[PDB]
Amino acid sequence: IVGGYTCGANTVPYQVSLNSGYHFCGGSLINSQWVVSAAHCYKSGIQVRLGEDNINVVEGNEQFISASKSIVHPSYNSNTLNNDIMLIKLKSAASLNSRVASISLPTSCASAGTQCLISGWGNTKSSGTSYPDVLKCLKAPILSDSSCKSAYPGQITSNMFCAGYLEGGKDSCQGDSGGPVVCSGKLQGIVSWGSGCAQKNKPGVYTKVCNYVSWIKQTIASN
Ligand SMILES: NC(=[NH2+])c1ccc2nc(C(=O)c3nc4ccc(C(N)=[NH2+])cc4[nH]3)[nH]c2c1
Ligand SMILES: [Ca+2]
Ligand SMILES: [Mg+2]
Ligand SMILES: [Zn+2]
Repeated sequence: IVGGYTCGANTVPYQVSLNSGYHFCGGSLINSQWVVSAAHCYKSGIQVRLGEDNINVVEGNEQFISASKSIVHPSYNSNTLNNDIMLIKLKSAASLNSRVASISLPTSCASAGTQCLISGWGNTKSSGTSYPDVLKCLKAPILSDSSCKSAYPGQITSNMFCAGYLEGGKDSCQGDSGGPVVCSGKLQGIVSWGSGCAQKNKPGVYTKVCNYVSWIKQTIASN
């Protein structure tokens, strides 16, 4: 997250860190047994870490649970990143408490202008590399699809939306991938891609979760 602030320990209780010997992507807990992340974060051998703040220090509120199954969207296209979403089932249900909680799926899509909260442990430098150990947060609004499409001609589909600032300075980045974009208490996006991080007229692009609620519900109830 570039140009953001330290969230505060466990102030984003649905944020998950996906680990394969190191943190490589974020995710969101949707219920005690399931996590939604991005399909471009797919890997075999994932351990989900809940209740994290510093990912290098066991501070006492963590739960490390291995994934039993991953399901990448049936129509995910790794070249265009269209339908960039994946579900991960936990081997054991997590214990929900103040520090570990799930986030609600949306009942409708959000409007351009809505302010959201994006979080993660990804890179914090636009022109450089600095990976933080504690969770960073960023408040950013959903942008109009026209400013999104003018920034990425022929690359945006109906399953994507842009959020951020066109002036640059604030954006999600590598390492934030798969993490949450929450607006009005609902998970509306998943960190997916962008051009570099925090560059002018290159906002971040997010998977439009309101388009996959039926697929999510149907898939977790049958697995
Ligand atoms: N398993 C891997 N090797 C891997 C995993 C995630 C990656 N992600 C990128 C990436 O290139 C990438 N992930 C991004 C997320 C947000 C933004 C943004 N500017 N908002 C830009 C991003 N670029 N390469 C990746 C490689
Ligand atoms: Ca920790
Ligand atoms: Mg994240
Ligand atoms: Zn990524």
